[PDB]
This record gives sequence, C-alpha cells and structure tokens, in this order.
Amino acid sequence: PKLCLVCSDEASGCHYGVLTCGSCKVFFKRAVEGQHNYLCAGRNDCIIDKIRRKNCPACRYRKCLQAGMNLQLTPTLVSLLEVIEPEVLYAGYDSSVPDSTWRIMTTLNMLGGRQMIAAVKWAKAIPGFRNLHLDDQMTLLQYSWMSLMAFALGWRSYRQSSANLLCFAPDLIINEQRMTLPDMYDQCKHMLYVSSELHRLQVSYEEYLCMKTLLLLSSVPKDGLKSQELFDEIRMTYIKELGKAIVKREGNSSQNWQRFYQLTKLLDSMHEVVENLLNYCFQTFLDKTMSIEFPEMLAEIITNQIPKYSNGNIKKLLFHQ
Amino acid sequence: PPKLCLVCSDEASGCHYGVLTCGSCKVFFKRAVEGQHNYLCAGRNDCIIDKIRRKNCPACRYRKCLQAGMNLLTPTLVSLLEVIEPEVLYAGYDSSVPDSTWRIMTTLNMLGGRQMIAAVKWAKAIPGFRNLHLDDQMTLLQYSWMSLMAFALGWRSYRQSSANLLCFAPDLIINEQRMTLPDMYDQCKHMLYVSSELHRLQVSYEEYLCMKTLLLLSSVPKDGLKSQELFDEIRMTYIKELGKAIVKREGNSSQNWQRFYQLTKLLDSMHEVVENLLNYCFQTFLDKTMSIEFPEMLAEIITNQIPKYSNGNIKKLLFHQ
Amino acid sequence: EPSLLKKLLLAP
DNA sequence: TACAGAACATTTTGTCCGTCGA
DNA sequence: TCGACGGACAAAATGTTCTGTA
Ligand SMILES: C[C@@H]1C[C@H]2[C@@H]3C[C@H](F)C4=CC(=O)C=C[C@]4(C)[C@@]3(F)[C@@H](O)C[C@]2(C)[C@@]1(OC(=O)c1ccco1)C(=O)SCF
Ligand SMILES: C[C@@H]1C[C@H]2[C@@H]3C[C@H](F)C4=CC(=O)C=C[C@]4(C)[C@@]3(F)[C@@H](O)C[C@]2(C)[C@@]1(OC(=O)c1ccco1)C(=O)SCF
Ligand SMILES: [Zn+2]
Ligand SMILES: [Zn+2]
Ligand SMILES: [Zn+2]
Ligand SMILES: [Zn+2]
Repeated sequence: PKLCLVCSDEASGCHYGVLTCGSCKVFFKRAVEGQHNYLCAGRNDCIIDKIRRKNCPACRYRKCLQAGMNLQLTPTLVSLLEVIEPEVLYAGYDSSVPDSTWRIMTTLNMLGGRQMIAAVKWAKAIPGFRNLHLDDQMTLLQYSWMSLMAFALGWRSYRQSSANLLCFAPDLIINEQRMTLPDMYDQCKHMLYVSSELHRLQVSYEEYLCMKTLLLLSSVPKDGLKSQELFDEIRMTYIKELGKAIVKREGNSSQNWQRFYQLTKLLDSMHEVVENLLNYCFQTFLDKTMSIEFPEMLAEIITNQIPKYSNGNIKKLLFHQ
Repeated sequence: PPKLCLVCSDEASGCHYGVLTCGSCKVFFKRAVEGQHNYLCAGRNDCIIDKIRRKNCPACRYRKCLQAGMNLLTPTLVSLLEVIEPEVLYAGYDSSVPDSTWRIMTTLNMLGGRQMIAAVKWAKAIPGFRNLHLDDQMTLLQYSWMSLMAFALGWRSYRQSSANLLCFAPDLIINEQRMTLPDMYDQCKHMLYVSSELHRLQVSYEEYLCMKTLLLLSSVPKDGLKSQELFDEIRMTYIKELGKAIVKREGNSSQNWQRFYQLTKLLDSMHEVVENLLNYCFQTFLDKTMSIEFPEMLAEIITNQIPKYSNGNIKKLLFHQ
Repeated sequence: EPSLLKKLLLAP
C-alpha cells in the first residue's frame, strides 16, 4: 500500500522523483508552471492529509518541494430476533410549546415506561428465555433494563444521523446544542457513548440484534439464577450467534477476531454506561425537590432495584478479565 | 469609501444573515450550513480569513462566519504561551522493523522522558511559575505531568488526523487497527478521549495553550502549597486568560459562558483521564516481570508519586462540583 | 540527591 | 431599496488514458 | 513490457448575477 509522501493518499507512482498519488503530481506541475505566489493562512506547517490537501496550497507546494519534487424458508435464530424486534415508539412530545427541562425528562420517563412494556414482551419471544423460570425472567429484565434501553437509544441515534444526537423517539431528538447545557451535560455524555461506538465500529443490524440479546443476559444475581444451567446454554448460544453476524461482514479470520474483541469490549463497557445512567435516575427518583414524574411501569422497577445496588446483589458478566 | 465583509474583509454586498458580509461569504455560509459540512482545519483553528486566504480554510471561514454573528505589538499572556510552546519531538522509532508491545511502550516511556525535560523548561517560562517556592514548583510538575503530556498528545493527535489515531511523535503514530488489539485497547481509549474532545469542541490554539497551562495548576497538595496565595493568583490569572481566549474565539456568538462551561468541564475530566493513565503506568513500573524500561527522569517522578496518590495527598482542583 | 527534577528546576 | 435563494458561472482540484522512453 | 508524463475531461469547490418578494 504505497503512500503519497505529500498527502498520504494511495500513491499512483514515482512522480517527479517522489512517490506521490495522482492529485499531488498534477498539483505540483500546476504550482511551478503557474506563477502561484501561494499564501498560508496558518503558520506554514499545516497538516497535509487526503481530506485537507485542498486546504493550504502553500503548505502543500512547500511539502512537495521538501519531499524532493522537481522537473428453503428454514428460520435462522437471528431472523427470529429481527422479527421479534419491537417497533419504535413515539414520545408524545410537542415541539409547538417551549422546550423545558421538566417536560423533556418527564416525557422520556413516560416513553421509557411504554418502551418497558415492549421490552418485557420482546424478552418473552426470545428463543430460550421463555424456557427460564418466571422470577429469572422478571429478574433478568430488572437487572438489565437500562442496558437495553440505552443500547437501543444508542442504536436509534446511530441510525438517525452521523451527528451527535440522542434519538429517544422519532418525534423527540435532542441535538448536540441542547445536550451541552448543564441540565443535560453529564448524563448525556454516557448516553452518547453507545452511538459513538456503534458509529466507530459500523455495527450491523444482525450484530446489534445479538448484542442487544447478550445485554439482557449480562447481569445475574450475586447468588446465581434458579434456571442457571439453562441460562448458560442460552447465553453461550447468543455469543456464537454474534460471531455468525460478524462473519457475514468481512471474512478475514484476524479481522473477524478483532471485531469480536471490540464488540465484546462494547458489551462489557455497557455495565459502566448503565452504572452512570442508574446513578442519575436514582437521584431524581429519591429527590422530592425534583418533581420529575416516573410512570408506574418504571417506578415499580426503580423501587425494587435501589436496595439491590446498595446490597451488592449483582454479578456483572464480563467477556474480558 | 468601501464597506468591508466582516468575514474576509472584501467589498461587502450587504447585510447578509445579520452580518455585513460580501456575496461570496454569504453563499459559503448558506452552503456550509445546509450542506451539513464537517470541515477539519489543517492549521490550529485560527487561520487568517482574508480575500486571498478565504478559499484556504473553510473550517476557519465558517468559524469567522459564526464569530461575526451569521445565522439563518504589546504581548498578551497567551501570545507568550504560544512562544514558549515546545517544539515537537521524535520517538526515533525504527518504523521499517517489526513492532512489539514492549518496544512501543519502552520507546514511548523514553520519549515521555525527553518531553518532561522540555515541559520543565516550558514550565519555568510560564510567567509566575518561577515565582513560586521550589517545593511547590516540583509538586506542580510531579502532580501534573501525565495531564500535561496526555493533553498535548490529544492536541497532536487532533491536528494529525480526523481518524482515531494517537500521534505521539511524527515518527510514532498508532493507527485504530493497532490501538484496538487487546494488548493496548484500554490504555488507548483514555488517550483518545482527549483528541476526540478537542475535536468535538473545535478547540482553538489560544484556548488550548491556556487549558494546557491550567493543567499545570490543576492539582495541589492535600495540605496546600507553601506559596498558596501566589498560586491561587496565578491560577486565576490564567482562568481570566482562558476567558479572554473564549471571547476571541466566539466573538459575537453569545455562547461565551456555554463555551467556558464545556472547556472547564474538559479541564476537570482530565483528572479522570490521568488517573486512568497513571494506573497503567504505576502498575507497569512496579511489575518486575514486564521488565519494560522507564527513563531516569520519569522513574524518579513515578517512584516519588506512587505513595502520594494512594495516601490522598492530592487535592484535585475542579471548576464543576 | 536531589532529584533530576530539582536539579533541572534551579538551573538558570 | 434590500436581501434571500436560484441561475449561472468561474476557479481549483482530481481522474482517465494514451503515448512514449528506458 | 512497464511506468510515468501530460492533455483532455471531469468533479468539486467557490464566486456572481439574476429574480422574487418584503
Ligand atoms: C440518566 C437517566 C437515564 C434515562 C433513560 C435512559 C434509557 F436508556 C432510555 C432510553 C430511551 O429511549 C427513552 C427513555 C430512557 C428510559 C431514559 F432516557 C429516560 O427515562 C430518562 C433517564 C431516566 C435519565 O436521563 C437523563 O438524565 C436525561 C435524558 C435527557 C436529559 O437528561 C434521567 O434520569 S431523566 C430524570 F428522570
Ligand atoms: C497508559 C500509560 C500512559 C502512557 C503515557 C501517556 C502520555 F500521554 C505520553 C504521551 C507521549 O507523547 C509519550 C509518552 C507518554 C508519557 C506515555 F505514552 C508513555 O509513557 C506510556 C504510558 C506511561 C502508558 O501507555 C500505554 O500503556 C500505551 C500507550 C500506547 C500503547 O500502550 C503505559 O503505561 S506504558 C508503560 F508505562
Ligand atoms: Zn498526494
Ligand atoms: Zn499552510
Ligand atoms: Zn467575504
Ligand atoms: Zn483553519
């Protein structure tokens, strides 16, 4: 992969004594033939890379000379997760009336409660989860609810735009400008981590479906589950299923391998993202001064959960360490 | 008499988008806004936007558009910080040879040692620093050295590319494929937070130089310094100086306070970045079986620092509480 | 003694 | 009278592909 | 044969004029 000694773009040959790409060859020929008394808007040391080579013609021409230039239906397990995926819910927000810190937080609580209605139904339809004991089912959803909603939020934001957004609902998107104000700043930094990594990794839909499942199976009781033997076969099967999705992408064994490493590191870092989103949810729930309203669906989970984090009764599962 | 464009200083056509701009800057702005452009600067976010050099940096021209207010000799303290800013060092890396995890870390530790020899010279050149007591001067450098070097690494990595890469030196840059292998995935995630935050914030050269100075004045002993009253005055001089940089950058944006909130929020997050980086550093230093080499300069600091962070003999100074 | 940092600090 | 987006236009950069020399 | 010139073409980035509407 010969690199252009001027802009690092894939070189096309040894042009004018220097290994350069097509563009730098013709730029150089033009910069000497034309009188071109090029000016630098900076400090005569602008970085010349493929994207910014258009930027400073004075530094690019300077760099050219410095280099040396001169003259069968059979349903798949993954396709079931795709079919069971719930449809995106609307926040019921009204952009018409002014924006408010109370209105936003409360609307998102109501949307999260409705989203928890589908989170339970979606879990029931997971091949293997319906086999688990009712209290293992009800507890796995309790331990990893914030994980599912934040990952799906990260996914919705990743799919919504390349911009730093938070896409809670199709009718409620908090642009970068709004989430940098102090009222949203610290909490949004954690909500944005997910979409930041989904973009970085270019996570596919089939990779996301397996990852979102592995998140439902990511937090168990510190004294283990009732249907624990069964749980370990379901979890192991979805780990294998994630690898199947990674294969459908590139096909190079080492590429596929590092992709698995990075995606499992992501599933792992989710415990830290949940850890910080729970901290602000518990602070706004227990604070009478706040007035932010939580729906009966979400409030029920929060009341059960706060004494579980205070008593260390959780065994966070990690692919690494 | 010729009315001038408040963006490029070319004969203005009228009051376009609130500002008295010329026909070209007017259409450039409308294109850059609705074209949802991601412009990366080849310089240091402060290129001169004048009639000849308006074609050069579109990232800066779109900033001088927003600092004008578009919508749909006497040396200053910061000019001195620019002048005392150290020259970029080379790792002396043999890039045409097979790489190792030990080799890279040893090389980097040796480079960090040379950087300390430069950062001590840079520190003495900061007006007021040589005015503190020697036990305070040493303590400031001992506490904030990783903070200094990682913040400067973020700037070098920000400048070097829009891609996720750590530009330690021109001859030792670690690409995303290499930073995500298990041997160095977690350490690189913290060093990469700085360059991605400087990237997100479009931090200008002036704001950067002031924040870097404030990183030197970000940590103090648990029982205070010897010349604490002078230290507080110097620290507050550079906070006033960072605010002057924000006024220069934003101009007529109205978001000077919001800008300061974000930059000071980043200055605070540097403690967390450094705490993570230090934990790998100390752990590696003490691990005899790793046998990685550390320079005499740094090994003296590390050894005379490990029983201070554990003994809570540090008071991390935060803007936000 | 002292540290290389102390030695480098007072060295005008 | 003016300013905004469209219409037209110019300038700056980058690609293709012969021809030709070692 | 191979690989690099350079013109021809093309694409991208920038600039100017025209026209609709207060
Ligand atoms: C920090 C908490 C966590 C927030 C929830 C995160 C969850 F991932 C989620 C995803 C959605 O698609 C829709 C809603 C939720 C379930 C959630 F965003 C909301 O209820 C709000 C929660 C609890 C949270 O978020 C914020 O700080 C926040 C969001 C926007 C600005 O601040 C709150 O504690 S809101 C206080 F009740
Ligand atoms: C994670 C630690 C922190 C590393 C230092 C960070 C600092 F910002 C820095 C910048 C430079 O330009 C050159 C060197 C240092 C001073 C530093 F990179 C090195 O010493 C190595 C440090 C301590 C560190 O780095 C890594 O793991 C690492 C970086 C890239 C791959 O691995 C180590 O602990 S290496 C052993 F100390
Ligand atoms: Zn090039
Ligand atoms: Zn330049
Ligand atoms: Zn102009
Ligand atoms: Zn610029």
